[PDB]
Amino acid sequence: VRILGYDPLASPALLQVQIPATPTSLETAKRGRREAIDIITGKDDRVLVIVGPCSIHDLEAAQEYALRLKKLSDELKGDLSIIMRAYLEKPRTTVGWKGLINDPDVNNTFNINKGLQSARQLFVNLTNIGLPIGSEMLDTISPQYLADLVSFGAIGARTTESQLHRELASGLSFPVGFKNGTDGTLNVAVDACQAAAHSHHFMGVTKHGVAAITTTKGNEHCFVILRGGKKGTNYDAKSVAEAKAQLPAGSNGLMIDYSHGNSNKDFRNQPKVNDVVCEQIANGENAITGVMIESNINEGNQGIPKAGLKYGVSITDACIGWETTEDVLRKLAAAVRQRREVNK
Amino acid sequence: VRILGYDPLASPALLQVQIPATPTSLETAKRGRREAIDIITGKDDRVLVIVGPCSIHDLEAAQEYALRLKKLSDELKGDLSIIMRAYLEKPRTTVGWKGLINDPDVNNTFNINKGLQSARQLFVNLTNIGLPIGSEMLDTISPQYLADLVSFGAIGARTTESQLHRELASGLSFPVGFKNGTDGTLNVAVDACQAAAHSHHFMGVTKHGVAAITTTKGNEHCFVILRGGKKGTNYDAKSVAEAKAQLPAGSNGLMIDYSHGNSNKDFRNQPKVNDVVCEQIANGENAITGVMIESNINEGNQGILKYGVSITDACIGWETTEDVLRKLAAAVRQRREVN
Ligand SMILES: O=P(O)(O)OC[C@@H](O)CO
Ligand SMILES: O=P(O)(O)OC[C@@H](O)CO
Ligand SMILES: [Co+2]
Ligand SMILES: [Co+2]
Repeated sequence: VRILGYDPLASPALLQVQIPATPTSLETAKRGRREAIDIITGKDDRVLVIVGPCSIHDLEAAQEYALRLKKLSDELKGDLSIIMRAYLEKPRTTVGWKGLINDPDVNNTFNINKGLQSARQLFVNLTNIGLPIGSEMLDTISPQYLADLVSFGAIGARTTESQLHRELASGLSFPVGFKNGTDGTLNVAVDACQAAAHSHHFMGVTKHGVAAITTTKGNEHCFVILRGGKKGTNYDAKSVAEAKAQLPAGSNGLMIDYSHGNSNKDFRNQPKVNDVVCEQIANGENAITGVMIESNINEGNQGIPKAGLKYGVSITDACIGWETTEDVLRKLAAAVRQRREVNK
Repeated sequence: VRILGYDPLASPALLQVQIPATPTSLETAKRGRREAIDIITGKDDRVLVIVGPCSIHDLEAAQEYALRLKKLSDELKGDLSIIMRAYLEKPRTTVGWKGLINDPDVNNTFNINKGLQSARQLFVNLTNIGLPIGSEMLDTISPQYLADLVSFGAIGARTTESQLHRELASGLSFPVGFKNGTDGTLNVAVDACQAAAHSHHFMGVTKHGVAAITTTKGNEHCFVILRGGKKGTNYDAKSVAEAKAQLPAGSNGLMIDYSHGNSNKDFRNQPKVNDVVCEQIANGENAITGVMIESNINEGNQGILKYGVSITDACIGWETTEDVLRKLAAAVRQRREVN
């Protein structure tokens, strides 16, 4: 009585034939995974940076952003391994635009087949210039359409406790970051990393678009992302110490989100978080192996009236602009270099 | 590289033909929905009770429990509308047995086809004696297999914030209770009820076992369940007053879980919670429309087997359950007098 209807959906395999990855896309996605693994598992003393828009709504603006980020990445590659945020799926507090896949026209038409086409085309476009990408793995079905192109997955604060998302992460072929809970505590993310490291058996959709029983291997490349919350921000040295004390043997390095709960309702705080994180890194904190930054061409955000949208400005959370981003990243690279001196 | 394999899965439509609902089963499911709706929406002054095991691992023990509960339901039907907890899916803190569907043999062999068969057979067995059932809607695919038999769905504390579960709830044909978060606060459950009331568009598995785009209508029959948590228990008058203050216009009545966070790691506290809830109801609290109780044939729990004892959270036993529900029925009668 509460299903209005079902509409046909192209299978993952069909979409993959229709929008093939280039060899460059595939190598880029592989390289991103390898570099991320090496950092979170302590093989490499560079910092892993997941940086880019809160959400993608415009392929052309995403491409411009990507070209700037790739240029900066080439310059800072001795110190930072950069993966672009290319987030397709947005968890809402209640309701709102859910992202490019769910409603690519941003006008409540919900053309999900077009959204999947736009998402896969975007992912090919970005990786094809040699820039690895990451996204929040919110939907448990959409990864089948896109995972060959992805180097990093986030499980959001609102889904870190969800057994379905822990199951999902246990079968993804790339590193996964679990955000702490929206209440600001990290136990649920530590628990999620534990759970996702195990094999799981569950029903899921295959590349052929049919439901089957999935058996996963477990994902040893899960790590905690500190993103603040109701209890307060958690990017500081005492919070980091508290996090380290909770991590089991075998744990990977920590990532600090400069945005969301750690920015206290304000994009202008992201450079302030960067300063505190840089201080810790430069003074020899080796457990901070990653950061996350919400960054766009231009700063701030805007409401949704698509033809009436301002260019290069977020339609979800407010972001720092490009110029601020470059400053933040250069400062972070300097801190990485200083950490090496302390470690020598 | 992290998918070891895929194994074939019977479709929902196939399972529904293989294990058909009886006419009694379908009428029972429909009745349970109607009665739950009337209570949570304030049409009926009875209290809705979701009562039964933490989890089902044993179909025979579940049937014996059900026959007892059905007899008690008949006794107390002027005051209580009873739906049995027939929970098939268990959200774990980290890892552990996930329930009857995931691993019916309880031996890490994960025969999900057998689990779905056992689950649907169980659900037909229970509803066929005239006892409506409810379950936690953890898996987003399994409801296709079972929803025709279900009168109530819970979204657990660990998934109330999940947009996938809000989407699911928005398309379920029965009332849905969203537990408060594990931190003990209600905001996320209020938000979830708002979200689930809207129409959603999302990818989902159909009765034919294939993925398609689903459009839902929205579910106006979602309500909050108070189940305690880190910030403390939330079954007392202050907690209920605070809850009522955050409920928007158009909200449904509250349900109080006696167990989980509200029992403070101890099944023996469920009757104590009952006393505090009864006091409120009896003195005129009309916003409490539901309770949830973890109950089995025998009390306690056991590690992973003794008949009628839970292999997950500890439950009150049958005799205690009779006492608790008779006292609750008395409180409902007393509230009628106040009103
Ligand atoms: O739904 P909102 O507006 O609270 O936004 C949630 C975002 O921060 C994450 O998608
Ligand atoms: O995983 P556990 O042992 O903490 O048990 C969780 C239960 O209370 C809910 O399934
Ligand atoms: Co954001
Ligand atoms: Co329980």
